[PDB]
Amino acid sequence: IANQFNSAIGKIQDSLSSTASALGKLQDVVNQNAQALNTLVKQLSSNFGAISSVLNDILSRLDPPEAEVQIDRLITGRLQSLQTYVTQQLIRAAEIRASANLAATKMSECVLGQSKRVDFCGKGYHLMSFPQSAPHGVVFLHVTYVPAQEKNFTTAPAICHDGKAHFPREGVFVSNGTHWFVTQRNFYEPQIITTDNTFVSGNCDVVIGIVNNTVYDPLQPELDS
Amino acid sequence: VSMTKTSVDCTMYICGDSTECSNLLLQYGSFCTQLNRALTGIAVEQDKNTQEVFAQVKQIYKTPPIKDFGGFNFSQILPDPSKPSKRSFIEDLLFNKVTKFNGLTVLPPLLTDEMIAQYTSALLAGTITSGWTFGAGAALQIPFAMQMAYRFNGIGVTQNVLYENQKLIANQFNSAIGKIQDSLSSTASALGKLQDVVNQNAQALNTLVKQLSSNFGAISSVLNDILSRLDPPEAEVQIDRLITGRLQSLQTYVTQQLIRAAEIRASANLAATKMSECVLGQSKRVDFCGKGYHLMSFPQSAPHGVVFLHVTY
Amino acid sequence: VTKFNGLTVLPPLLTDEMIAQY
Amino acid sequence: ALDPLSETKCTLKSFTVEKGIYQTSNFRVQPTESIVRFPNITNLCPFGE
Amino acid sequence: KNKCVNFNFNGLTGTGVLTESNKKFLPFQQFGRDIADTTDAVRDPQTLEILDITPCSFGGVSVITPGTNTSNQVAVLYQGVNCTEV
Amino acid sequence: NVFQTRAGCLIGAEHVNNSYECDIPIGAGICASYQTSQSIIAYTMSLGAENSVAYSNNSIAIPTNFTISVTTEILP
Repeated sequence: IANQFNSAIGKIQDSLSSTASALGKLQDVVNQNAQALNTLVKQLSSNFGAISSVLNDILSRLDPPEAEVQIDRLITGRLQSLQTYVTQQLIRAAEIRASANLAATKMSECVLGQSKRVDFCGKGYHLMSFPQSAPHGVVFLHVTYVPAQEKNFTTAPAICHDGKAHFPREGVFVSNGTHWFVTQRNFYEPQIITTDNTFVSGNCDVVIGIVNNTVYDPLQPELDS
Repeated sequence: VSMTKTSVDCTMYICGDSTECSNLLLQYGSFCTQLNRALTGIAVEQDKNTQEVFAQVKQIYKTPPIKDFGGFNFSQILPDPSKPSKRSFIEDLLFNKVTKFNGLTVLPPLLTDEMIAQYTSALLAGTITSGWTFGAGAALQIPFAMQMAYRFNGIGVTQNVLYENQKLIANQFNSAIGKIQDSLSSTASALGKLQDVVNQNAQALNTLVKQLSSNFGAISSVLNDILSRLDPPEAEVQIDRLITGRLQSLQTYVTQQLIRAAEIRASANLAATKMSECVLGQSKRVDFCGKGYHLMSFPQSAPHGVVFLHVTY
Repeated sequence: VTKFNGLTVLPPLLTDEMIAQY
Repeated sequence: ALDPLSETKCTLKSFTVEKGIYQTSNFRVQPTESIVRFPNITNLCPFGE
Repeated sequence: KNKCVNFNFNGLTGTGVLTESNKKFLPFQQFGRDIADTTDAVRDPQTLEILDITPCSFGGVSVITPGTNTSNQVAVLYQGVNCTEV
Repeated sequence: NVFQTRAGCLIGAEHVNNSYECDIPIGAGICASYQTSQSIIAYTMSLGAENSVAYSNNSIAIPTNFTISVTTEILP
């Protein structure tokens, strides 16, 4: 686990260094703001129906009563430009506040504690996360537990020994083709079937698919000794 | 999940087939360009919702030819190959209950309805064979009888209840699915949440077209009438009034779509969250997957949306 | 990851150093 | 115009000023003098002759 | 130069601070513009020189004061500018 | 190279029956990519490889090994 982790962190440094597009989510925010500012400014050069976009030009040509007619067109149009800008900033702000609430939620469930939610902290079973600062944002490195290699085994829902069905207290029943072993679902660690690893419930005539085997009782050699 | 993709042309809407009207529109700057870029982004976001929601898996899962479900009957939820298009018996009802030349363009979706059903089939076939594993890693086949056993042990119910009552749980489940088909078939308003999306887009488009009939203070709404009556310098006065109002109409439509675009994306994130917690795995959150202790969920495709059937204890 | 018309850029409340110290 | 405190009261339209920071105006520097630079006035015709 | 003034050069006008820059206009180019199509520089019509246009200092005025019931002390903050008026 | 789709007439793209992963999205489940003498080609978007999971009452898979993975997530 020390090699897998350290090797994984190394790939993070290589991916972020080689691939600059992984941060494009943050670059979009910069680009969107630049387009809005560049647009808002360039609208000053528009006539908006007026003779000219320059204020002093209209004032230096038309008479006072005639100029006001043309100046009003510039004021009206330029006013609409601000309304368009502010309207977009308010909407875009809602998208950022939604992401911020998501980031604050992950730090609590992912970073601070351990999250049982499915695929909230990323694929696999979440262990712990590393927060990292990023411009106008944040980065989360999520360490997860991903199962790799598996092998097909023979299973049974219950074991029958003395006539009472035995159920696993934890794990599942598996077999290599000879003896039935108990094992956890996330990994293969053979464990002998015993009264301590199983629970007695019902009889053997109910469970569908129950099989017969020998349940080892650790108390037998203790009483014989 | 998704909303109708609409591309509005600010050149044709404001000025129909008019050179003079077009030149007067350039005086207003980038308004035309900007209004098109906004709608373009909205149309792209609609495709992102389907990708972030419908597809939770990189592989396609299929069921075996021999079907042993442990007493449950999935024939209603699983696609039927006999149909011309791949869909289940429930999806068949979901699609049935829910259903210009002025420069309004309807953009087709990137993801076809058939492909959406293939995503659903992959999620359905996965949960049956692989249970909760395929979402968190490599597909691990488990007998369904043991899958439900683990799902009861997660809610605090000893799995012995399943093996003993397995026959009863088979009747309650199958009978429950039958009620879903009867409810969706008899009640057409269950999908009204999706019909509201269709109606909202229709009203916005209809209203936008009706504004063309308004004079906006001008002598007449038709541009050819103004050009065929007033002098060139006099026509500019009347044409400016039409452009000014029609410009506000687009600003109103776009502004309304961006707002509704924030509402749909919020629901899309919920759908993506539920598919992860409710469908792929088992959620311990209270009343997130629906009333009762959540066991497992069935995703089902619906027009411009998705349906979740939550099996609870 | 990387005017003269009266548009003012307001400085952030917390410097890049402070967010790194969090 | 008495002091910045009054400007806050006039910006808030209230006699009571709450604790905090508020923007009461916009500072701007006015031009000191008018500058005029034009091309040379030379190349006259011999109108005096 | 190096002062806030209202300048009129040939057919162009504006208000700002004029300072000698390192920019070089071609022999036929009297004035430059910015990405926004605003004039950032000019060339003296009489002599040959390049002058950058820096808008005169402007910014917001923020008042920092405690509650009225606390004290009437006030602290003026000139945004986006150094200390000038004082 | 004049072909028709549900989005409209597309010129300059060759039609490849083989389904690949979507590169340049077009519409109606159609995407374009630059591939093999390379030229633009049109193809149906592939949803991924078909995986048939062996399923039986007595069959189960127990992972024999694991891997620790580090995922990178970014938020504004």
